[PDB]
Amino acid sequence: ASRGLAWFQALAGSLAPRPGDPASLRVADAELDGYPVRFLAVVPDPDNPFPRARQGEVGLLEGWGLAAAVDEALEADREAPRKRALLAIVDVPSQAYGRREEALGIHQALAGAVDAYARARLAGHPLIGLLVGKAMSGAFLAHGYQANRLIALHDPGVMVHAMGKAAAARITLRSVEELEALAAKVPPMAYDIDSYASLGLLWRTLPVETVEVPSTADLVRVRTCLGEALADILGGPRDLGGRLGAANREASARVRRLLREQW
Amino acid sequence: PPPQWSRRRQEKQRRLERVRGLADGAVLPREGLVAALEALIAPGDRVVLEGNNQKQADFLSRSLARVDPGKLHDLHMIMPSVGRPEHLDLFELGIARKLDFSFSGPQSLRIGQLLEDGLLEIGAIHTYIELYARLVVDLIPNVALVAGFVADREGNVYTGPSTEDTPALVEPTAFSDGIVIVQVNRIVDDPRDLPRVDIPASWVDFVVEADQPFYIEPLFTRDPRHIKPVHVLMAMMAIRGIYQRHNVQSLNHGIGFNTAAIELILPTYGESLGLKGKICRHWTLNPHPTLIPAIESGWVESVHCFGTELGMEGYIAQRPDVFFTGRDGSLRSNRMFCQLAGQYAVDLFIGATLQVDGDGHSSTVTRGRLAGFGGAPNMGHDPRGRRHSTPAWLDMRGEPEALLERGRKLVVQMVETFQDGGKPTFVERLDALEVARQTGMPLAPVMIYGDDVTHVLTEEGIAYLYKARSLEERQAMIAAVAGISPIGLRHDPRETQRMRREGLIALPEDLGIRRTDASRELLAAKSIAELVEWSGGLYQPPARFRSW
Amino acid sequence: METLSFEFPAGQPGRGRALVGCVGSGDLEVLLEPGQPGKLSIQVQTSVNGSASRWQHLFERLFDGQTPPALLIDIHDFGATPGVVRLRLEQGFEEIG
Amino acid sequence: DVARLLALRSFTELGARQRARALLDAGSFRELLDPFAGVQSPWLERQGIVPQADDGVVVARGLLDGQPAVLAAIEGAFQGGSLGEVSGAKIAGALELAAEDNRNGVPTRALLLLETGGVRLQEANLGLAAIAEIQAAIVDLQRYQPVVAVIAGPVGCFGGMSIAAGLCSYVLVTREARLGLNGPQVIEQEAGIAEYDSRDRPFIWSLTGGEQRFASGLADAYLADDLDEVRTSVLAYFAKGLPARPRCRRAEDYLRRLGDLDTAEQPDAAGVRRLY
Ligand SMILES: CC(C)(COP(=O)(O)OP(=O)(O)OC[C@H]1O[C@@H](n2cnc3c(N)ncnc32)[C@H](O)[C@@H]1OP(=O)(O)O)[C@@H](O)C(=O)NCCC(=O)NCCS
Ligand SMILES: [Cl-]
Repeated sequence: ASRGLAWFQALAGSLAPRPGDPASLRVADAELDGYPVRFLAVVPDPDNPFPRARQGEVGLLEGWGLAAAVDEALEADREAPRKRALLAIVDVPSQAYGRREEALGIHQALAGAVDAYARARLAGHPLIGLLVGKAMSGAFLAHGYQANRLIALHDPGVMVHAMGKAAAARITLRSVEELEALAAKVPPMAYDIDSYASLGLLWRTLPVETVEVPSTADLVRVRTCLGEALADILGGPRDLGGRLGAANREASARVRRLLREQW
Repeated sequence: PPPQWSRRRQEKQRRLERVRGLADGAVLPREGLVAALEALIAPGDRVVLEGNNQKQADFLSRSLARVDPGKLHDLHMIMPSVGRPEHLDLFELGIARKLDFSFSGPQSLRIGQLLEDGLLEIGAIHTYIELYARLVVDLIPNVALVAGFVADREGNVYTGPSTEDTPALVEPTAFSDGIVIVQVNRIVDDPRDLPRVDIPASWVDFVVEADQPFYIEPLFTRDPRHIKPVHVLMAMMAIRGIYQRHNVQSLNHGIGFNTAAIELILPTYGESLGLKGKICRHWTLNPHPTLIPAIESGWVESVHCFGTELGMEGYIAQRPDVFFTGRDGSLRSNRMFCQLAGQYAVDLFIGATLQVDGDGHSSTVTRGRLAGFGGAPNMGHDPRGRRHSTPAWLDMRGEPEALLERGRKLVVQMVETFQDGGKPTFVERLDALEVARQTGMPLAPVMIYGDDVTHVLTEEGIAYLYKARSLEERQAMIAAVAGISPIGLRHDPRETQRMRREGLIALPEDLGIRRTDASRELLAAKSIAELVEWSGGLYQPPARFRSW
Repeated sequence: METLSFEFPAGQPGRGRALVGCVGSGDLEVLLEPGQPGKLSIQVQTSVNGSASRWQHLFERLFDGQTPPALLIDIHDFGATPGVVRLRLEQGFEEIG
Repeated sequence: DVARLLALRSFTELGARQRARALLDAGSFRELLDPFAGVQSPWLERQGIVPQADDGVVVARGLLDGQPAVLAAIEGAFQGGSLGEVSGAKIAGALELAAEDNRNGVPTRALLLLETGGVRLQEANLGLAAIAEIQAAIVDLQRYQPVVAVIAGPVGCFGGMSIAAGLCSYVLVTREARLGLNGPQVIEQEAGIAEYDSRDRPFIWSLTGGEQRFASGLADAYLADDLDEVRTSVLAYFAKGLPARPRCRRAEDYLRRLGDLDTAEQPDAAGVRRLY
């Protein structure tokens, strides 16, 4: 039904949704080289109470639902010897776009998600974001961008951005033609994963044999990668400082530096 | 002037009559020299022998080796530099037994060996100005064996561009009833043919027309051909990460290709930052040929010199506004006076080195090789006696309106993570420690102490140690720029961003320096020949560096 | 002299070729060609013996948190310092883009 | 009366730098990375867009009742208050440094004046990365001090920063301010003119207005647009400290209430106040 769903069942075994989670969520605990791992993924739910959230969007339920599952695991390992890692399989086309959604405070729903993941990361839980499909705007802020490390599959279906070129062109006052034009000259404007990589926001990109449904070869390279990523995280700084190494984020780093000088 | 209170005067007097026949006046016969040396020197005398960084009293130095080891034994050699072979020959022949030196040239594997055989005994490794200072306290000298260019029959010596350590080696000897012998290239019968008097005749006891001009070493001259792009990468970080970030107005450059790199990319990389005249206006430096384009580009206002680099004399006479020249037109170097300035009057020192441990301790002393310290310890330390404020000096203060917190001299240690021979520079223990145990050295021979270093500069980046709150934090900073050396392998990379942001370290990226931008194309002069034509034919490189 | 072989997880094959440096004492030569996707295969011939562990660290650091293009890198080293080496690898990698 | 009308002292009538100086204690204002630093957007000139010297954000130190504080005000006039690479890093990096002040004994407060259109689509991925770091630093900081978000309008607060608004301990709003995830046009665009009307201004405020958001608990204070009254409420909320249990950790209550609602039909302004 979506690359997220395909990749969740392939990495977690459990493909049916837990009871208690919205049908749009997919949670499942498991192990990854003897390390406790909870897999989270947002997938489509063509029978979602909200119509504007039936193609995998991260809407009201998906938002709070994520805040639920993470806070669940947060208090479990409140005591545990080893805080369990959270692996976010990211593949969400967008935020839910709709009246129902805005009226009920969808911005607040996704804030519950961000708060959860963030508090988890801060506590010692290792987050890892696996970009297997689309990762857009608010949806990705909620489900993914609190990660200690980001991993994307190298593939044309994997895209990162904040708005569809239709809407972006409108707000901005440009044609879809000049965006795609500009998107080659301005890496932060581009949708492809190569341009994202140049922002040095990815800890690793890894190409695959069959992105739609991982092959036993793929799933082992991906599983190995997560293992390596998880070890890099453990025992180290928990902040997002690792996302400042790239030359295209030169300025982000310079601002933080100047800030401290004048602080 | 009573007997019991003038015993070293009557001893000098006894010595001058055992050559009264052999010498007429102050002039000594070139082919009866070794005879005189056996008469003027006594066994056990403290002898100062000119082995300067450049000027060598090679004739005296050789004649003293062909002395009879039965008439002269247990001599105490005091030499600022031990470069020449005749020098360490004095010890194997049994003429000399103790040595007090500062700079050990190539002779480093030898001195170590001769010491281990019980033929040579070392007092300590000094730093020039320290060793001079001793000559009027601990080590008052008996004989001085120095060198100049011209001398009249009266005793006046013209040391010229090569004055160097002479005025400091001679004075404590002449005025303590000791004996001063100066070899010259030429005696003039008419004294008005002496372009200048550098040493008055009343300090000199005898002059000798040498068998050939005194040997001059181009100790500091560096062939810009050998400057690799890694050197040019550190040179850029020095100029933007240090000279510019602290507004260094005056400085000294330690010997080495590393600082030659800096000198040569000032009129290009320095220019591209519009820094001409904004930094490095005043120098306490040898007249480095690699500095020539920086002079011509109009960066350098003043230069006071320790000595002279062979071949630079003519260039310098043509630049009286920059260098310190006599009324005769030629340079007047003064290693004592320059060294003093390099400590008290200059904003920064920057130099290379052979080893550093995790604490920042630096040294040139390595397994069985007793290298010297040269001028590094004098300029590689925060001069605690200084009070005069200067822009850069003050920038080092943590809390700038604490009136009791004093400033610090910028002390930069500029080195690649690896010595070329696949040895790492930053090691767990200094070799110097083990060399100390096996020499009865009371404390390990460290050239520059870790607590004295303010900047550690590497092809990896800059560590601003002057900001270290604790020793543990200092060690953290060193390892961050230490590469894949055993010290640098202590560093955990996830910690780098923190250290960068906090401004503890600076990567070349942090300075606006793309690493791959480092090429020889930044070198103002690409060869010795190109150095000659910035100088417009005036620089006459010594045969060693000529390709024509 | 000894011959060392390495391998690293990488991305899509790089776009062109590149040559940097020369096998003179103290310098090294680096050949960069596009390679098999997912793999970066390095081959090192060095004049320095038992440096293998040293080359390992150099490379791990170079590729830490930055996935390289899938290339075949042939290095010929005549005793260049890890500093010089690192520099030429970056020259080489810059030219490949 | 008329003297009162002639003496109004509107808050929204001030620009970012004016608001900042106006709230921070008299005389403590000290701007960091000011327009003379010339730390501007590296991505705009190449696209033929004129850049602003401070990239549309005013970040300044100072006091809030003699308590050390940092303030980030977004300027709505510039690119609608859109955050870009430099814009974002001014805010995130400031919250990050406030947090490190709490860990070193200094009880620094973070006051955010949000007048933003979310990610600057002309810097899309670099501004969105920034907001994630803004969010992360907001959470990290609210383990020590509350973050007060002030949304006064005119632009309001949309996109990624509406999610950052959510994360905040207290959210003070005026009547003119809106707080939504997606801007009215964007929804109309993606979902159809029937699902949401970008031209229907009274409708847009009826669901996402400052009044509506306060009457439904998605906001903590419903301020009038007066300079003094806003400062007063700001100072007051910082003084209450961290909230017992903030909207973010109420994940199951809302999930419960949403479960109750009959989603089969379009909720209205009032329908939403009832469901909470
Ligand atoms: C913010 C918003 C609701 C305000 O609209 P409004 O009150 O009618 O005011 P306007 O539409 O006149 O906006 C004025 C300016 O803001 C700019 N702007 C708003 N959001 C922007 C964005 N995300 N990126 C770039 N520019 C933006 C507009 O381009 C416009 O440009 P102009 O000053 O040159 O005329 C509206 O601009 C909007 O819908 N923004 C989209 C926010 C969003 O959904 N974010 C997605 C990214 S995470
Ligand atoms: Cl010197």
